[PDB]
Amino acid sequence: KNRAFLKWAGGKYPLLDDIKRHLPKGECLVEPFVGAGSVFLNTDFSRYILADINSDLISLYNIVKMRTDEYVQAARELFVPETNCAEVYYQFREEFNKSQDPFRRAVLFLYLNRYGYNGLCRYNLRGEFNVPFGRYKKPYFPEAELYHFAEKAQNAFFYCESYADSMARADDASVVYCDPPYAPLNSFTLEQQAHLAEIAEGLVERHIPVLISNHDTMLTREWYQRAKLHVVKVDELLALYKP
Ligand SMILES: Nc1ncnc2c1ncn2[C@@H]1O[C@H](CSCC[C@H](N)C(=O)O)[C@@H](O)[C@H]1O
Repeated sequence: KNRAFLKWAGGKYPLLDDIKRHLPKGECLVEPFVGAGSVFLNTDFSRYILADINSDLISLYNIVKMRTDEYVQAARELFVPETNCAEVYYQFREEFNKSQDPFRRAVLFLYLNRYGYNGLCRYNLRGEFNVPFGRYKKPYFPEAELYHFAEKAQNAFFYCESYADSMARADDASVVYCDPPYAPLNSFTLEQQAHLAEIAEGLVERHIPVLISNHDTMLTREWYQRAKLHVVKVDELLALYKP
């Protein structure tokens, strides 16, 4: 398995094998909620369309893809011993929330991901990144994973859009994998949870396959009723809409 250079909520690898197991074959793979990229990094599709509502995440990715070397250097500089204390963490966080330069924010973003509390990515109502210091003993600088990501991203495209817009890019050779925010065991609402299933129902009729991942609850079985369901031992459900 290829680790993702970022720390993202949930953890896709913790189910990775079973996903490749029901993931239809095809030319292009479409991930409406790319996330940390666990699925992307661990598959061999010809092309990739990766999207996410988080702008900071996509900016980062496009940069890692286009300016891999330049980045890795600037990034590496922040993982020295001189920056491993709350004192600095809150300084870099502030520099980030105030920055207007895409590149500088992409660098700080990684540092925040690694030195921040539980590697969370959260913002307050003002739109500022508001995660606290994680007090980690020795943060790991993902240099190996950055490059691997960068190399594989050469056959990928990153978009910053909602799930509906990205899934609307899938063609006959495309195959859709959806990893939306987990169901109840702004924010991703129940109304949208259903809208996604509704869209899946739509694509599958155009003969475009779609695989959805989510908890296994009364609500998920309800939304994904029109799909071959397979439980994975709260549990984990995989919904497959096969043409
Ligand atoms: N409307 C929307 N369209 C596309 N991506 C969205 C979205 N709402 C949230 N996201 C994105 O969805 C991604 C989910 S990441 C994977 C999450 C996981 N299985 C969990 O539930 O914890 C995040 O990266 C987030 O930025």
